[PDB]
Amino acid sequence: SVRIQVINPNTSLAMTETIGAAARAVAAPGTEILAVCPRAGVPSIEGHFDEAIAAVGVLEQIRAGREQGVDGHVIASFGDPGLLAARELAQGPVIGIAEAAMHMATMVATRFSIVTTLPRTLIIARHLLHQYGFHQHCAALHAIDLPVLALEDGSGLAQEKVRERCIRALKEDGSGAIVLGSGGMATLAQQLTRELRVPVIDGVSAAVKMVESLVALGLATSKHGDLAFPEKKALSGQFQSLNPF
Amino acid sequence: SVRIQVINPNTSLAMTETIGAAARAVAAPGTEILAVCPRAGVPSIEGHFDEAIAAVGVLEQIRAGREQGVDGHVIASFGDPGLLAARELAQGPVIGIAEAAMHMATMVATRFSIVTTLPRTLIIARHLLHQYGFHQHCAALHAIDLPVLALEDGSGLAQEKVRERCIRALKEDGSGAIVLGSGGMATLAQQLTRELRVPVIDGVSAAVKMVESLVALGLATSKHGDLAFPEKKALSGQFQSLNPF
Amino acid sequence: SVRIQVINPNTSLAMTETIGAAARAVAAPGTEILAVCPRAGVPSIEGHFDEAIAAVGVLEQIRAGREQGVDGHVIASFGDPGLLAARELAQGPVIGIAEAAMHMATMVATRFSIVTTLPRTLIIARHLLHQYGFHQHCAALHAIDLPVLALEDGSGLAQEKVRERCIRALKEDGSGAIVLGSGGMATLAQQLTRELRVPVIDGVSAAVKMVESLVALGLATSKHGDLAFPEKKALSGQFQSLNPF
Amino acid sequence: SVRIQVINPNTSLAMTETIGAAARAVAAPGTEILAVCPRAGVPSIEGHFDEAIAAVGVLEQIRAGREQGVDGHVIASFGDPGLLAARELAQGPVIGIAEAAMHMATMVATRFSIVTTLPRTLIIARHLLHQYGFHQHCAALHAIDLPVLALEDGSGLAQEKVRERCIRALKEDGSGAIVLGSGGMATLAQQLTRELRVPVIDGVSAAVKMVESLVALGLATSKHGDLAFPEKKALSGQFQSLNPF
Amino acid sequence: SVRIQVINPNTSLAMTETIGAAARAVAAPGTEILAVCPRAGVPSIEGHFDEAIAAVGVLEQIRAGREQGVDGHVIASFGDPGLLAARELAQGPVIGIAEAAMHMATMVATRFSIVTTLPRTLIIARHLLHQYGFHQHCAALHAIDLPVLALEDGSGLAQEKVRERCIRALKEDGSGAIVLGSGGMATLAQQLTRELRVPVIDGVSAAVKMVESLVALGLATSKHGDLAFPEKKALSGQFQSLNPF
Amino acid sequence: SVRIQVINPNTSLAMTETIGAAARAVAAPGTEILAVCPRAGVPSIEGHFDEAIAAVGVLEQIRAGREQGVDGHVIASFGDPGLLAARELAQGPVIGIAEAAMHMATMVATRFSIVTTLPRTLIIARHLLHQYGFHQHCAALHAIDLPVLALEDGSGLAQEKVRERCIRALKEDGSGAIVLGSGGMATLAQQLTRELRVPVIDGVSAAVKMVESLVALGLATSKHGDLAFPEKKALSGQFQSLNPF
Ligand SMILES: NC(=O)NC1=NC(=O)NC1=O
Ligand SMILES: NC(=O)NC1=NC(=O)NC1=O
Ligand SMILES: NC(=O)NC1=NC(=O)NC1=O
Ligand SMILES: NC(=O)NC1=NC(=O)NC1=O
Ligand SMILES: NC(=O)NC1=NC(=O)NC1=O
Ligand SMILES: NC(=O)NC1=NC(=O)NC1=O
Repeated sequence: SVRIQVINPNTSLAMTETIGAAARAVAAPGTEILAVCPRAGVPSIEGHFDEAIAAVGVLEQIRAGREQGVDGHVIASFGDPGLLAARELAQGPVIGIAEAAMHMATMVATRFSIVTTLPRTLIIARHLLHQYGFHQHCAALHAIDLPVLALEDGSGLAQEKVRERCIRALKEDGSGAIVLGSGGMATLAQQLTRELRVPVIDGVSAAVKMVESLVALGLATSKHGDLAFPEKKALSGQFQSLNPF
Repeated sequence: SVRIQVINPNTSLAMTETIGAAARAVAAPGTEILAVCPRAGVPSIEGHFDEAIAAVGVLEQIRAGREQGVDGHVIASFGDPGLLAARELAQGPVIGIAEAAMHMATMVATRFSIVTTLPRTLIIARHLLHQYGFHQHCAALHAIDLPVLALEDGSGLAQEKVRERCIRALKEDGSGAIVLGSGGMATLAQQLTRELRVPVIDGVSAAVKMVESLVALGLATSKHGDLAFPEKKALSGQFQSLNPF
Repeated sequence: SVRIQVINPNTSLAMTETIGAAARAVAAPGTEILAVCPRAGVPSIEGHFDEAIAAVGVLEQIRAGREQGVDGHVIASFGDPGLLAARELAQGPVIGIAEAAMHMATMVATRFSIVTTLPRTLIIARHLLHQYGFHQHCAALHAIDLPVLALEDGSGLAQEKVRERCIRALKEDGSGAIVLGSGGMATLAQQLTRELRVPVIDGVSAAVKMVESLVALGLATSKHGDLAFPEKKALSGQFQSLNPF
Repeated sequence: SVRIQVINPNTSLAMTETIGAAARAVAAPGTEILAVCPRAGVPSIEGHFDEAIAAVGVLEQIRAGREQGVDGHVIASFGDPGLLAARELAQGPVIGIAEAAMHMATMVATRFSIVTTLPRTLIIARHLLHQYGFHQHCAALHAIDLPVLALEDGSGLAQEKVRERCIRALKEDGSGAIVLGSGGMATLAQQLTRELRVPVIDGVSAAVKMVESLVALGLATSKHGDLAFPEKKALSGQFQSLNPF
Repeated sequence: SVRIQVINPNTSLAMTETIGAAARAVAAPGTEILAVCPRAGVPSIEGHFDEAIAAVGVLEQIRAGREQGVDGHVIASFGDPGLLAARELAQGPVIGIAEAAMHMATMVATRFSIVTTLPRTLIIARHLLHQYGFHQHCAALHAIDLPVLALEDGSGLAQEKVRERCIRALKEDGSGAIVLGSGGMATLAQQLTRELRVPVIDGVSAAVKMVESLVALGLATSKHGDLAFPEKKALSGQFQSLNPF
Repeated sequence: SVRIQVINPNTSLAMTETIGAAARAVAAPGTEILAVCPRAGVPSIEGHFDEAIAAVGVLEQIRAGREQGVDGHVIASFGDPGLLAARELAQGPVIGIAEAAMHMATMVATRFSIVTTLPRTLIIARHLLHQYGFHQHCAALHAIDLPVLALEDGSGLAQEKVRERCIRALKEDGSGAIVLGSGGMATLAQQLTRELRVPVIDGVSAAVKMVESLVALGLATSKHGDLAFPEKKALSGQFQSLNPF
């Protein structure tokens, strides 16, 4: 059996449930999803300050996952907070949802467009594009100008704004696919794909498949050099529980 | 059930058997592998001239796969010949082995090294690095200075040269993983991974998992814009059978 | 005397005549133009599938040119299909028309705009910009949204649409020159240059001058390393005639 | 008067004293240095896991600095952990020591070389080079293969290894200046500059001057868009004290 | 005491006075500003021809500054003409105003917009962005379509056009700061910063602070390799006075 | 008839004669070469200071050429000093020898190596590679560590050092062609091409062919936007004769 810990980096249990449901919907036979969120942190991630807090919350759950002996990890917010930090701490592979969505997009289209939540998160997505090397593959980046948690507020306004922005993107951007720029849009991907007749990609589902793929290939994070286990040292105060290994 | 057509772009049946075996070894339950090679073409791909011939052979098999109604396709040589051409013709996703190996490498290491066959193929690998956007993620490229088919000649010389070059790469390059730069090295990946304690990645096995992943996600090649079906026109002579749809 | 084989990669004899006329119009004293097209292939090139077919047709004519002992070769479609493959097979220099037009544009302007045929060919032009290294030198890319062969249909609609798009480009793009993105626009270049008072560049005429230049300099394709003659191997079926040397 | 909070992101008081001394040595008349370190965290930063912990410790001190009404902030470790997060939280400018050292290097030399502590920190420095846009300005990156705190162990071994590596860099790399890749090397910069007759740059001292410069120019972090104050939300557990504003 | 030679590369005494006033307004206690312009040259710099003339005028003043034994130099036009040439000739640091403004902008914002004078100077600013490595940090470049000296013509039209363009930039570009693209806009920076509540940066004032910073750090131009004193040779005619050292 | 002004940017008449001879050796029937050098300037160009002086000397000769009504211009030193300035002033096309050599190299090889004079000129060549967009096409840059005028000193030492460095480059660099990095190496190109059996390219001869090509194509520098004639203004002192038009 394969056990994958899907970590929502924010403390919203509502978003954790949406992310968890999306992960189970595409999970292969024999795969168990462990949908979790940090005990302490931020309800939504909307900037660099929120990401720095989320990164430590991710590491808290990574530690818990490694203690449980899970096969892999997913970081389920579009900023992929603490990705490389998590890879150092974890033995199994760690996949970010932005990373996974962008990787899948290059396999089904020449260029993709990103539709995300707030304007101030666009720069974070731009940095990830350069970091992962997909900047040339991204035709345009768009924000719906609503807070992250608007996707969970029951109104359906954010979902409709994503839909409308996806249609506009396919007409103007010169792209063949859409990358959804939030973990909250996870369930909207399958509906828009069928409706718009183009790949509309959710990173949550994509990252699950990447972990499953790597485990089946017998591949895990390289412990040689850059992503080796953290150097042995004493952590103080609030951080002392992060590395008991 | 999932049916994946794994196309060896060269006409070597020996290499087709090695590629086919590697694909079946990692295939998920319910996945059938259709290992094929072109009826006409080149025995091995060792340059730009060979690639141009291989690309048309790929398209010949893509057509056959689409007629059979396969779920996806794999292009099983490290130059990914005719990748975008194949995506236009095929309905299901088409994944190159260089593409897949490089994508997996960025998920398990910060930087990777490439170990391939001939010096003259290095430029092709360099172009693909820039095209896919992984140039910054590649620490170094290496060639063992033996012809592609030396991996099939039974001597074990090419296999030992790959091993020795992998050890040297991990010591000098400042990389955490190895990408094997040939479809003939497909079976060597699992042995070197266990022996060297680092991810040594085969593109053949990786591409199979990518096709399986995309099919499970309900994602296929975008037929909107760049990778749309080829424009309706009459093909003459040797090419007339390529697009009966 | 200098003999230059100008290869139209598509099978349209009408386009071959337009390309041939443009080549002879700028040819230096003592230069003979051999305007040719493949015996088998595609009537027009409008995507990646068409390019893969065209590349082999180019190689067929390259072989014929080398047997005849021509001094150089021109690949006369804006995707420069099979350029590096042709350079391996040929002894004399091989120049693509996109390559040549872009090279000339950087010599007469700081930045240039591209005006081509179909929207789906734009990505091909974008890839060539990155491959040749002129991406920063290209201010914008534009398509007239008509099929390639509309330039040969006698209506004059495509020609007028190119004209109108050239005027708009010079006003909006912040560029000093125009690169015509088709072999069919070859004869329109001189008229628009005089009319718009800016360099409007045809790749066909430019590539002829590049071949003439290289021959006069006593320079041909390097047979050391990457562009060396293809490795000796047996080609099967439809490809057996490609390398009799 | 100008008050600058210099934050050592690690919990080593020994390194905090070295950093504090370097800051006061170059401080302009009327400038008070507030040398601090986090109450909880990691003794030294040697990888991505350490950086994620350090980033939150930085934010803890940023909050304290803003409450005190300081004019600016310095992040005094070569990974510039939590730089953009700190800029969101703080009103005054926040300057990283890697950022500052690299900025100064481009003003006194065409290209610079980096001499840092551990091999595994090189990738972090490489990422910062790309992020800040100085990758082309960096000729080479070097590590002395000793832990960060070796600079504080009293042996003088790390200091001598830095010296020897600086001499080798100036001979081999083709660079005109050296950037010291640690906050612990802060006091070594002035000695090597005089001895080697080239700019050997400490980021700590450089960042102090940048804060002083920006304050004198009447410039602070832009609160429009990306680096605006964090969105109002409730932080839980260990993070609740980070944003009382 | 610190003496900084601020060189206006154009021969406009009116612009020299504006530049000189801006330099003195931010100068630290003990700093003397030597505001100068060339004896021969061009009244305003509006293209590549003007820049080549200005570069030699800069060198003329650099020589004068070095003879006087000044601590540093500022090149006070947005094209930074003869920057590297000046660094070779001078002993003290030489800072360009475009260089300094761009460097400061990356410290207070994620991305910046440029507002300059003429459309034809935009390409010069684009080249400097690539040369200094801040191309990714620049969201947009804008020109007010008025000659450089319009800022000195007393009408206030150019100043109002800069203001209006700054407001439009902050609304459309997705940037957090403005870089003023002329030495004539030097005094407008402080007013727009207070009015628009964002960093509006003048390169003249910024470059002064950079020179002061480098002098306090005990850092000057590297005379090892690329920016070494010019090779000893005899200059003829109009240039004979440029290198008496 | 076609008249091409070949400008040696340095004041060495010996180098002017070598450059002039190389230009006439490849000149087409009907082409007259006007080999010139500035009346005032520097005997050799070995750094940024020398280039700034050379640029104005180029403009002096450009003015003379335009008054004479020449068809085009060549800037015959490997730094292409004042290239864009010259294009503004001149009506006919202006081609740099570094520009031309690099352009030809991409047409005959995948990657090229540069062999130049002094180590301190390498950075200038590196900047031109980035500016022209051929950085990825350049495998390596090499300097023979002799002054520029050593090629004219009659010893044959510099010529032998170029030869030896060319052989080493072809063995180590992984390149297919050599670009000679000086106007003094102009006559060595044909001998090394025949001897080493690879393209060894002289920029002087290449630039002549580019001017001839552009004239035959009826193409000249764009006077729309960036390379328009310099704005009408009064030049003072030593520069007053530069723009009488
Ligand atoms: N919406 C985003 O851009 N990032 C996110 N913030 C979250 O809290 N979850 C996300 O995916
Ligand atoms: N070895 C390679 O670099 N490319 C290849 N040529 C082949 O025939 N198969 C390959 O994978
Ligand atoms: N128009 C293009 O973009 N490419 C072309 N297709 C052709 O058939 N000829 C071309 O030049
Ligand atoms: N030495 C480094 O590369 N980074 C650092 N780790 C620390 O603890 N301080 C540093 O400057
Ligand atoms: N306005 C500019 O873009 N450049 C300049 N020309 C000048 O004369 N001074 C400048 O700053
Ligand atoms: N050798 C060079 O790199 N540049 C040059 N200096 C000159 O004087 N002529 C050149 O070509």
